[PDB]
Amino acid sequence: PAHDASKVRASGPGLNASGIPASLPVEFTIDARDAGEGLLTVQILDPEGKPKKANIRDNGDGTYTVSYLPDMSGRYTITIKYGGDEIPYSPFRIHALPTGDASKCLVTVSIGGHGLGACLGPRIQIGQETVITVDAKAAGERKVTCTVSTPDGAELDVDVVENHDGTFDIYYTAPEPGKYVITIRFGGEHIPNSPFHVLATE
Amino acid sequence: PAHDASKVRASGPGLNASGIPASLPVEFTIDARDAGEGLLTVQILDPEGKPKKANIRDNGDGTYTVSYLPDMSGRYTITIKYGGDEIPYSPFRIHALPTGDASKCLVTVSIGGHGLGACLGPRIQIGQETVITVDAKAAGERKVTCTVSTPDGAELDVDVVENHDGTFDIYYTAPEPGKYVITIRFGGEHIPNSPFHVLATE
Repeated sequence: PAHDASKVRASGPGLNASGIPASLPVEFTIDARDAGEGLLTVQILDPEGKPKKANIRDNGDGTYTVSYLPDMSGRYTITIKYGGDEIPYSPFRIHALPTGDASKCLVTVSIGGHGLGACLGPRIQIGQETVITVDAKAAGERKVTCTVSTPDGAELDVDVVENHDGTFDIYYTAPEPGKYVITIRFGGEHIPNSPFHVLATE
Repeated sequence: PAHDASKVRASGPGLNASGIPASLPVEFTIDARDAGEGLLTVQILDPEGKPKKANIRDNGDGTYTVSYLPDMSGRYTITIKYGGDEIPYSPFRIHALPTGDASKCLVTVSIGGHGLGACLGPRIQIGQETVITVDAKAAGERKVTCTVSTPDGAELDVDVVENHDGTFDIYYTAPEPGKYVITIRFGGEHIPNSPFHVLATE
């Protein structure tokens, strides 16, 4: 069977034209029920112009659930193709909006049970876990995100434990030697002392 | 049973009022052979008014060898008494002069086998050694020194190990609870983020 990308429809929170909350995971739906047979592709550039992971779930019914994490405030450009052809209204230009005051976050770092206060590196040890606790109690209802730029150039969404008392815990261990950037945002915006530049060594 | 402090003679590199290099230990000699019987005392005030230890070796022949460490830039005041009476030209005012660039020194902290980067404090555990390594390779020809202000009210010279590759290791264990100030200088001047304020707890 053929495909007809002009019949593909997009909807849902992750494409909201009025903007989306930065720091919150979001979903949107792609409906290709009238579009024939083809692969759905989704490519996202983040506000710093870098690629961002788009998770595509095929619902087995002609529809797809697409999820991404807008960690940083700004414009996300989402290019969507079906069967190799760009769908109507792609590329989508989605504005992740900040709320709250990231600058009210307080950060404490711990290594091996030793508290460092708001301080990390410059040098850290491969294989040694760092624990970064962010106190967002005063900052607003949004979340803390942690994005790590590794020496090979990848970008990692580090899991952030939400304790539900306005605090967040970040556990990260550097596995390879070289330079890392640990970017910690609240509601889309850097918290104080973010980003942490560090060098991981034996 | 008497003494005459006016007959005591003093001389030597640690009394060089033209100037001495900060960060380097120095000695001087006291000749009390013509001064009768009495106890020799030497008080040293650093340029901020804090007492510094003067080590007095009684040579058993009416002479004494005295040493001290001028860790900080500025004028030291050296009060010398024999039999409780001040000797001539006391107090001696000895200017320790800075050299080099302490801003080029780099700090690494280690506690309990864990490297903590440049991060010292806010809290440390009583009886747990801290190792502070200062990389002074780019700072010039002088030495790193360390003084600790103890909750005692006392002001201690902490011995610094010179590795002769441009780095220096400071080992320090807080013996008692309370607030400590750890001052680290190079060639008389604070390295970056000195002084370090830490609280020792159980």
